[PDB]
Amino acid sequence: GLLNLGVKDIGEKVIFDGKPLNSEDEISNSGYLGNKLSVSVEQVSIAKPM
Amino acid sequence: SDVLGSQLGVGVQVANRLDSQYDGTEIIAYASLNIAVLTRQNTNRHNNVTSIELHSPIKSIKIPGRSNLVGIITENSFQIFRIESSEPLYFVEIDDLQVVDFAFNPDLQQFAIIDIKGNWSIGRIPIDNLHGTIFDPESSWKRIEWFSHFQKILVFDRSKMIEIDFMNNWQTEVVQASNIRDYKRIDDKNGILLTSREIIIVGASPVRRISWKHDLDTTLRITVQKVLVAFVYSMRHKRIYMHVFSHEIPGGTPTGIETILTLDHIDVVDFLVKLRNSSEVYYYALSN
Amino acid sequence: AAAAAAAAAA
Amino acid sequence: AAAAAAAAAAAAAAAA
Amino acid sequence: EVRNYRTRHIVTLTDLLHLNVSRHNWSLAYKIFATLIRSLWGIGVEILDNLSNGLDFLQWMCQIYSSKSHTAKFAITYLWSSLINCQTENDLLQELIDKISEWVLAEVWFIYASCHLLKADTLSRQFVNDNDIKINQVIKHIHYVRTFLKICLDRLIENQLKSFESRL
Repeated sequence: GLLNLGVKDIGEKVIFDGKPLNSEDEISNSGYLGNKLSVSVEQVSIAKPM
Repeated sequence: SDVLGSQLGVGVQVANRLDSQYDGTEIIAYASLNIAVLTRQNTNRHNNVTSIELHSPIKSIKIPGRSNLVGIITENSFQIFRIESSEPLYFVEIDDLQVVDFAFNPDLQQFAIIDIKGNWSIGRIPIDNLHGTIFDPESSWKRIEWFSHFQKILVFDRSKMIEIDFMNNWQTEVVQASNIRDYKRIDDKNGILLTSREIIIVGASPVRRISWKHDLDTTLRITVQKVLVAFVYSMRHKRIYMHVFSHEIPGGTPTGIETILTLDHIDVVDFLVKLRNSSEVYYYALSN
Repeated sequence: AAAAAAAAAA
Repeated sequence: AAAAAAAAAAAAAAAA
Repeated sequence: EVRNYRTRHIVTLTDLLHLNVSRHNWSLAYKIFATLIRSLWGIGVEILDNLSNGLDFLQWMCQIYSSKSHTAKFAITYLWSSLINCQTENDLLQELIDKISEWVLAEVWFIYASCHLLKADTLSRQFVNDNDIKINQVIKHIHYVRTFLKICLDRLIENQLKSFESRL
């Protein structure tokens, strides 16, 4: 059907909260886009009006 | 010969029951509420690979066979685990509050359960139903074993030993002064080892018996080698003794730190495992 | 004798 | 247990 | 401590019920179970199938209670009884199966896939017979086979389906 295709189109939204990487010596800590609490939707379906 | 201790398994509990896998590589120790599995093949191997949480203290574990399943007995329910890639396959719940010992039929179809009430429960593994129950013993049945022919079954209880037909009814019984903690039937046949302070070898069906004294306290457990040539018994007085078939010439005697509650022998008479009061298991390699 | 007595009681 | 026993006895009596 | 008459009676009744299951007591189960009504019910489900006097209804009621909320123990059983029992209109059952799967997303999907397969086998032999027609049923059977193939995907089974199509 249509909805499954529709959810895929707007499939992922990512919000990043800044935090120190806390790794060893590397410039990646300064660049920390960070860790991505990736979110997605793989399937949506109306069950019934029962 | 002699036995050399290869490994120690720190269960951290006392180990009431232990089994070895079959070319066995894992040993299973039953403690209190859990069954620990250790891979002996990996000599540092300090900790157990897997743990199965059955219930309260564990009286007995038995592996079928081929070696796919494991049956654990303690409280009211008996747990059957699938060790094949373990997880609980099924559970058998009986009225009796506890089970002292377990035995598997040779065609792996039946489980025999030694109940505290004294009754013997026969369970059909496939239905997980109780086909039949033999009651004789007043009190708790402590131990059991199967006749070499597999036709008969022998059990010991508090103060008596009884022989049962597979068909049903009790063939015979022996009365003793004390409690009977453990028993074994010789694989060859014609010999029954009984575990009291004394160890008595009873001739099946003759009057004559042999009595051996090498235990100071109660003999908690006994097992015959598969070969039948010799057997071992364990005692409260921390000793594991190996004896010759029938009339028990002492082959060798290990002294452990504490009481030796349980024991098992590998299917090819290579290794011996004992469970101890010291909350550990000891693994021995038998040497030619 | 004992069996007969039981029947009477019933 | 006692109660159970009593019940059993009663049942037996009834049967008789 | 224990109740005077009531606790002891319940324990004894349960013990008697266990004895009845050990030995079939169609009559004992009927009266013992009734006395016992005063979770669990597998023995009750078992007695209806073991001793008949049409054992499908009780399981459905048990499955219906405690729905709101691995997977559910009451249920995965009820589904199996259905297909075996069929072995009334099936389509309906297939519909129900889908409904359950929708609500809850051992997977039920596998069971659903198996159920269609049974219908295909019936379709396969009816189609093979002359009493002689070229499109209709053959096309329907092909569609059913493709549908069955999709569900399993998301060796023995596949082989069987193929044999079936060829015969048709």
